[PDB]
Amino acid sequence: GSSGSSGAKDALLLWCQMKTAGYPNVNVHNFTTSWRDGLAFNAIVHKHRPDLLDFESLKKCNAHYNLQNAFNLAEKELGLTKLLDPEDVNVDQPDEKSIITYVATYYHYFSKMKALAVEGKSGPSSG
Repeated sequence: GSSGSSGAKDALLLWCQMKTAGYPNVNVHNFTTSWRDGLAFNAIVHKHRPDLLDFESLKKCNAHYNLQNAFNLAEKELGLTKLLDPEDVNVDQPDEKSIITYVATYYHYFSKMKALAVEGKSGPSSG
């Protein structure tokens, strides 16, 4: 029982889906059993910076690591605040609300850069 396309966390869900699409293994269908493994996160970055990590080297078995690595790499390179952990998220049915918030940063952040925008931020600076 479902028609058309309804939902609030769609704009984002679609974003990750489009990017992740590049890879077959990587698939963003939901916001719970999609980031539990880790690849998902290791798929968004690699896309922007294939240097940071080597998806090819990564494996679709280990999560605890694939998670911490992604959270770290970004928490260091990009400079995002680790809101979640590679152990907290890794679960049968994690809190989609606790994840959507994190992944939301990847979109906003990257978006800030040279890209389409309307009535947004003037991107401040300091240094």
